[PDB]
Amino acid sequence: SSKAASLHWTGERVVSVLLLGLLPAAYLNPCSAMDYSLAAALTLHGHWGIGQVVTDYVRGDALQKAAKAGLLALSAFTFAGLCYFNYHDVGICKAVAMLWKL
Amino acid sequence: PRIKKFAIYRWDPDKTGDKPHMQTYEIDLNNCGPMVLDALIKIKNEIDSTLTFRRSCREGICGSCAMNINGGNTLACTRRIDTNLDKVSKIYPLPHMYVIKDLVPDLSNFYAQYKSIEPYLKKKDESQEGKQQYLQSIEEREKLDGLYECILCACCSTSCPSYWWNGDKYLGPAVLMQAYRWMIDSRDDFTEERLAKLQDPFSLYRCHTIMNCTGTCPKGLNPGKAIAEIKKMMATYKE
Amino acid sequence: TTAKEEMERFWNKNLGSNRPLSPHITIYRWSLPMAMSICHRGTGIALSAGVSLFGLSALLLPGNFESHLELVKSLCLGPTLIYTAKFGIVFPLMYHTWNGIRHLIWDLGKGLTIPQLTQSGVVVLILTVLSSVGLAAM
Amino acid sequence: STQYPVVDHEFDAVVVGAGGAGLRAAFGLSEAGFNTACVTKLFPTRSHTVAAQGGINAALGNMEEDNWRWHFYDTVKGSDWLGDQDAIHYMTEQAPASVVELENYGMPFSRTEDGKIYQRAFGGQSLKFGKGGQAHRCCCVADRTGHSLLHTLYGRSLRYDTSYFVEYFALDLLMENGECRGVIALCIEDGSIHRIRARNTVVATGGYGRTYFSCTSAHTSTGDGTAMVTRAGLPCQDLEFVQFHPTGIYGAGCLITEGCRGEGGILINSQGERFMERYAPVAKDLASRDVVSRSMTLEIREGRGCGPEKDHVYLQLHHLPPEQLAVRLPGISETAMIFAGVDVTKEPIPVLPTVHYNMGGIPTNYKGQVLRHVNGQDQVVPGLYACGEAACASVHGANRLGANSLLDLVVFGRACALSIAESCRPGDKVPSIKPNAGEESVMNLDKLRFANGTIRTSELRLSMQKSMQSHAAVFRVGSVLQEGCEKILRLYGDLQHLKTFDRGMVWNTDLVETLELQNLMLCALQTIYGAEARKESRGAHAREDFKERVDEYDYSKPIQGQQKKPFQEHWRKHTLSYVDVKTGKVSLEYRPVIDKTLNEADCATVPPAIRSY
Ligand SMILES: *Cc1cc2c(cc1C)nc1c(=O)[nH]c(=O)nc-1n2C[C@H](O)[C@H](O)[C@H](O)COP(=O)(O)OP(=O)(O)OC[C@H]1O[C@@H](n2cnc3c(N)ncnc32)[C@H](O)[C@@H]1O
Ligand code: HEM
Ligand SMILES: CNC(=O)c1ccccc1I
Ligand code: SF4
Ligand code: F3S
Ligand code: FES
Repeated sequence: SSKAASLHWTGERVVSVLLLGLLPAAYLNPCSAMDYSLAAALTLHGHWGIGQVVTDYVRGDALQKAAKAGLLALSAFTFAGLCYFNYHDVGICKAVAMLWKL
Repeated sequence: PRIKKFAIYRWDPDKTGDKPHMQTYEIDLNNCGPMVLDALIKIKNEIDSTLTFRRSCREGICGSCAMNINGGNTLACTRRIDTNLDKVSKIYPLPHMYVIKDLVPDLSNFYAQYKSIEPYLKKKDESQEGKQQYLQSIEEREKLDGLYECILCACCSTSCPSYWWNGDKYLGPAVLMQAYRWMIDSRDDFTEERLAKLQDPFSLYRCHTIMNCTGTCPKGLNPGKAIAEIKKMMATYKE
Repeated sequence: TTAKEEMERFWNKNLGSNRPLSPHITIYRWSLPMAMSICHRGTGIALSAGVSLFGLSALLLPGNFESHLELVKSLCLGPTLIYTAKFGIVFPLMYHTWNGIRHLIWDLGKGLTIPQLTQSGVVVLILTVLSSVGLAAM
Repeated sequence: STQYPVVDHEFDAVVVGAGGAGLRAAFGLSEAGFNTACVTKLFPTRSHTVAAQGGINAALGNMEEDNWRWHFYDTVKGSDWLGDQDAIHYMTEQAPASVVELENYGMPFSRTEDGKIYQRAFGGQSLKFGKGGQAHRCCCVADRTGHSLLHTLYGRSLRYDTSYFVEYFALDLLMENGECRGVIALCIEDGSIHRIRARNTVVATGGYGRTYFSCTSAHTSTGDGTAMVTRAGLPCQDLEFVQFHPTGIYGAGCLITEGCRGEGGILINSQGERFMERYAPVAKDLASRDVVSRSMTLEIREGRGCGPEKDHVYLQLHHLPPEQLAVRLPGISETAMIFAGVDVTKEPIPVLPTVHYNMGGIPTNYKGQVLRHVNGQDQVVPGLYACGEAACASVHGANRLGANSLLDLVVFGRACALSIAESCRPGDKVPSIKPNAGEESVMNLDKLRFANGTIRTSELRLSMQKSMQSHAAVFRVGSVLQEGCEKILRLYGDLQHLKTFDRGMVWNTDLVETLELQNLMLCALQTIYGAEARKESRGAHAREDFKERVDEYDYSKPIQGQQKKPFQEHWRKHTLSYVDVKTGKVSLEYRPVIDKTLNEADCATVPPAIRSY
């Protein structure tokens, strides 16, 4: 008799207001610490976002599980991929900074 | 003399292989009442008696008209004909529904969804009912304004794209509003378990706040406002 | 006859019948509120598609980030043509950000009336255009 | 006939109708553990009681000291002594209980400073037996009392296992040897035919407002149950007694609530006069419905009409504070704007007397049992009940009081259910029906389905609607009634000359409305013939040849020093009406009004007196 659906919803809005917290917080004062938390929020908010589109349009239980798992993989690779970029390359902030200097 | 043309959706179930099409009817607006139903009844009585639709009150309180006039859902009996003769009126059955014949859809699923939320007052102690009038303050009663007035016309649920795609498992605005109507009714004892009933991905949470519902309502009621409000409670209720 | 039994019988009847489905998007009228929710999906979808591409290529493609930027410099840099790709990147991001705030404001219970939708919606659009022309200029 | 599939069903009880009456009777039977079917040609919520506005009378006394016995007096006084006082006792005695039951069901009644049900002033109701001044017992959910009534009733109906036949059109009663065994009905969806047999049958189909050209009632108010009883050979009572509501909008004829008048709304002529003060000085525009409209209709032929055609009258709300219209009368405030384009807060509504309610209907016990007329005496029809507007326990007699039919509904629906529960048990032998039985009703369906006549269904409907509107209006004369009679008879001759178009089984409304025409015609015939036969003016029925109230005595002077009249020399008696379906001839009889109450000690018989407001 859990409250798993409403906790999901409140979690979504949390990270939503948190990502909206980080976008200005990244331009003002960019650092190592900010790059990882941006990767966190970015892929998470993103993952749960696609989750909704999947549940809306992907009809039938057979395809529903596959899309979810397929998305889980695409997200897990996206997060780790950004964290790699953060440790072993320039980082999200400075990468944008360079892109805008062009 | 003023001739207005009407493009109406048609499908006979008893005709072999006759699929859906539009039929045009031409009406003189001088011998016809101002509303869209007045027209449908007029063509029924003078041009074609095969035209099939639901109607009862012609006052806008029964919810029988419930069709898609010129792009949106409303009640025919309460909507006035656009006096612009250069335009052609497009009349459709309510969006994303199985058509029985012409403008009559199968609302039985919708009805069943209303049935599942328990649209009646529930008390913990049922033993004392029928003998005393319950107490509700005038402030408490005003919470039901804009909520109780619903006429179950299904215009809003039938305008909701979430109801289009997931009408099987998504309850829709019409029904969701009524759950809220019973939630904030002071005399109701089952608030917590009425909310617990919505604890899944589809029942309530297919609303992405598209707000088509409130925009289409014939009664000026605000379904989305209630959905919004329902979600708030779902997040904040205890144990 | 419970509510759950009524529904199983509705779907059993209609799918097994030659009844057509009544047209929906093909006929339903375009309103600003609707068109702005559709765009919110697309921006959201497109934006994740970019974050996925950026992260996925950080794992698959050879060389560092600068290496890739020097390849951008090499493809005969357009003057204003660089301000375009910069605007095309930032336009959906800004739109989705502002409208996202609008969604959060609805999630609180505020501004959910037909007049308030037309206003707040129009405000978003103006805010998108201005912060899009603004950011690309930095 | 072998083209139609016949599906046979078995139940303990059938309720034909799903209005307030229908529902309350339908789940009343299920609460009491009967396997119950409810047949309805519309979805329950779409029924007419939805259109109900003003309220439901109960002597709860939340605004002042009240007594149900005072309610009683007013109702029999309203009925112009044609109301059967034993049913009027039962109904008022039961009201405070029956209304509380609805509020406990979850009806969102408007509220008082204390938090009790808000009651409103309504037409023809008084304290202290007519000498204590205006009473306030009209319980209300704003301007939408019936809508809320129906939805909470329907809300409740869902708790029980009642089997509903939604959008099924009942054709005829299943009659075998003067006993009723159920109904044969059409399934509108797949076009099939269903015999639903049961030990008891409740008719709750509501009235027949659609017999007229101008009526506040819905399109589907076609007296379908009334016709079935007519075809059964059983009598109908007081059908000539048709109530005109004073305040129907000049346009689509929709009902503006009498609640307007109680809340302080005033009726005005072309010269600005509050004309009701000239007519009824004491009760004013809050008088009886028969009396108020009578005065209105009269002002018009005198040149005091309000429109460009000088044919309507103004209902004014202009003077009342806007918040009062907002909380009390929002429902009419919208429909006034929708149809008449009026801002009640600024301008007065064009209103007009229009056909509204049918006090006559199906003869009934105070309990609910349908009566036939045998040897001048009352006799119960086995297995048959009737409640609400379709019925005639004659709790309203010659004129109905405001907010009294909604009570009627909920009170007798309930009574029908107890009266069945007390008489028998569920699981009792469901009486078996002939293999052929219902044959004739399908024969009729089929004939109309392939009709190839010269007169379109709607052309013959409009002919009747207009003819009743001009030959059986508020005022009538011998001449005009006679001319109406042989006109409605000519139209019943034309019933076999009609044209239909739709040959399909599925949702053939063409056919369904043609069945409704057959029903409406049988209703009209009895209404107009009984009206021509009644040579007196009582309540709604107003003759200009016989404007005197003709009772067994001259009750306008000291009783009992006087010669009593023979039964067939006065009109203080019920019109029972029959019709031979083959030729449409209306033969008609009479039965006496019940003067004694259920308990003289609790509720004294109110003798006839001078009736004025
Ligand atoms: C017209 C009107 C009447 C009215 C009113 C407002 C309007 C616009 N406001 C009232 C009020 O405020 N207070 C009050 O006391 N009365 C008021 N009235 C009158 C009142 O509403 C009616 O007397 C009463 O509501 C009638 O309801 P009832 O339950 O008796 O019947 P119904 O509501 O009309 O519904 C009839 C049902 O029967 C079914 N039916 C009919 N024929 C068939 C056949 N052929 N086969 C199967 N079913 C049938 C219908 O489907 C319907 O459900
Ligand atoms: C900080 C700025 C942002 C805010 C405030 C924000 C807010 C929101 C909100 C509230 C929703 C839910 C809308 C609904 O109720 O249906 C949403 C949807 C979504 N967001 Fe964001 N968002 C932001 C940025 C982003 C970014 C950068 C991405 C890219 C990864 C993204 C991806 C998505 C996706 C894929 C959806 C699902 C679309 C839908 O369901 O309609 N968002 N956003
Ligand atoms: C076209 N309408 C949709 O399908 C939609 C658009 C945006 C958000 C949610 C949805 I369910
Ligand atoms: S909220 Fe409005 S549109 Fe929705 S069912 Fe109720 S009356 Fe119809
Ligand atoms: S349109 Fe549908 S998704 Fe929403 S707020 Fe109304 S229910
Ligand atoms: S017909 Fe009753 S609402 Fe349109």
